Amino acid sequence: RGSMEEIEHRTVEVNGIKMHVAEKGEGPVVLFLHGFPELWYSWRHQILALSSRGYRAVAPDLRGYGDTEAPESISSYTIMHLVGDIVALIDSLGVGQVFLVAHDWGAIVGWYLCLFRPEKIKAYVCLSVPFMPRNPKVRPVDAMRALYGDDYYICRFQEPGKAEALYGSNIGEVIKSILTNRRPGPPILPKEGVALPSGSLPSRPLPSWLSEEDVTYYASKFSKTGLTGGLNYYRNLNLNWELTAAWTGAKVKVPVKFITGDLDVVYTSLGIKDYIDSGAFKRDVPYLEEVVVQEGVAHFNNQEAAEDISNHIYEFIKKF
Amino acid sequence: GSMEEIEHRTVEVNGIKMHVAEKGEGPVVLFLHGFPELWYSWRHQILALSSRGYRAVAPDLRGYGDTEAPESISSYTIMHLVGDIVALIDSLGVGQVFLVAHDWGAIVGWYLCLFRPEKIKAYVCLSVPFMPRNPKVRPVDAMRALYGDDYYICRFQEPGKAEALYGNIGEVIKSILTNRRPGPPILPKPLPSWLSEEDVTYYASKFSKTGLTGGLNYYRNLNLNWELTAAWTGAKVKVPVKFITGDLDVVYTSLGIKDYIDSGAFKRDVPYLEEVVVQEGVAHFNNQEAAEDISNHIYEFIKKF
Repeated sequence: RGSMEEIEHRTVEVNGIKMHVAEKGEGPVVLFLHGFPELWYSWRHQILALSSRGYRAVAPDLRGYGDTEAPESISSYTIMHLVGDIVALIDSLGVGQVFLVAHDWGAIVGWYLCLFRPEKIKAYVCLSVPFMPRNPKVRPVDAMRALYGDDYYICRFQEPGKAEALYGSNIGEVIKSILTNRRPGPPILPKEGVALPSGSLPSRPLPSWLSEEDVTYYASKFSKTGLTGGLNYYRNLNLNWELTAAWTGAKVKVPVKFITGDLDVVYTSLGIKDYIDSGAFKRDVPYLEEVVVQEGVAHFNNQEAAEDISNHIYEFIKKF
Repeated sequence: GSMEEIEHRTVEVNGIKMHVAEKGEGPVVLFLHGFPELWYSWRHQILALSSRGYRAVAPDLRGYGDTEAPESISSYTIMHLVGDIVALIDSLGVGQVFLVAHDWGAIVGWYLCLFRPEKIKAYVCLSVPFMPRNPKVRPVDAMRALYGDDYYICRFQEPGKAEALYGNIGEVIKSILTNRRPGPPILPKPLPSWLSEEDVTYYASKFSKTGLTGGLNYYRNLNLNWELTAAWTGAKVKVPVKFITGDLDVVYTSLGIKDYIDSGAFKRDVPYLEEVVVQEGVAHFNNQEAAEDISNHIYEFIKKF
């Protein structure tokens, strides 16, 4: 395959914001949507690999991240804004459809993209976060609070400023510890006013899949932006719930290949594995192919199991 | 076949209590009224369609009549409104419905068709055609630029102001319902054959209870709706549609609308649009003013399905 230097970088105005797009290759578009707290850069291995197989790999920094515009208001980060961006981006590519690959928050954008404009998506490779049907009886954050308590990370992510302070008080080290984390189960912070267990321990050494140059690149971007843009996605969960009422009991009709590590925080959170194995996932996503569970892999599977992920993507999309 | 034979009930949909009026048995024909109307605006179609073997269902929309009116302006975005109607359809226990709508109800209807087309067999749309999202400019910003600050929708924006202005609510409704003036309704600052004082009194009784705030709140979300519906820029409606308008309708006579229809642009965005029906000498409230013809127009279309 190629080098990082052969990847093209550019800016496009989409849905009223300037978006950074990285891309390489010619052929059918494969569009990659990163998660939190990541960047287009999280897809580096897949960009090289898929372009080498005759596809046009496209990976933007999402709204609020990296070199993409970060609107000042929290309310500009609802699911409607996010999918709007990606729809505008797809239309800017001059193609009728794309193959879609996404991870974490990017996969949530990807699910609603598949619901809102399915004709734009030929097939979807979804990493980490499966479809989550809307629960009209309770708001999502409320439910998390009732199930995991006030210290569940997403609950603590809600108040403006706090999670930012909790982390940054060295963004390189903060990104590194987030990326190298392998603790399964729901992330439950200590009570407010108590130190994160992290700060008492030395920074853990890098795993094989993540280099210092990688950590340096991540840090260069987040040193400028901070985490606010990314955190604002979580801050719109309850509003998103109001805004998506029309998709209660909706089904995704795009073909999907779902892939997760078995140590993924998401997979090992209450309900998710049961949701998958009970057949509920398949009910909601009738053209879901056989689910892939990656032995001994944690949350950041596009990076940790980069080669296997590039392979799984190609083997799926070449079918269409 | 008698107003009193029409069933009334309350159903919990999308977190609000919704008053629902219905008659007949058979395939559902769901009716969505506009501003400043009620379930009552479909009275003649309800009787007519039930008399033809369909189950006619007509709610008061969010903010109207006997339906709950949430207090927060932000509870009236297009996402809430379609949310309500999707939940309503789900509560009926049938798979698909025939949809008929008018004015703001037609706008709800259009986005319903975009959001959940699988729930709509066919759509009979009155007065308001599909409007493709304009990414260059927000809708109220565009109205102010085109028509200035006294354009009615611009005046509706500031909370309380229109309410105070319209503050005898039945006379107010009477003047809106009988209006036939042409062109951009700009604000300052006898009854037609088809409308009776009886009808006026019903409307006046409900709006004396509710006020106009609920319905005006739909307009106060036009700009936010625009921000929230960017994912549907260039989207196409995949439901069969019959569009019907009176030729004196302010929408039909407004800038670019007749062109949108005649150029074939409407047909481009709604590829299964049938023959547009233009009713001569009919103004905005074509469901009431041409009750019989509208009823027959609905019957003849939905029987094809």
